[PDB]
Amino acid sequence: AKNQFGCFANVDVKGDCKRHCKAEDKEGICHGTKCKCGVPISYL
Repeated sequence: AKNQFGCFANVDVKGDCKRHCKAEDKEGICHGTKCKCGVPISYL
């Protein structure tokens, strides 16, 4: 998913963005009709 990352109206309604951001080893978070990656999931 890359046109809206499954996100709409700031919510995971139509799908998740976590599959796009997990490939960056990051959290995924729905901002509007798009997504932003949050922090990296990995920590020591």
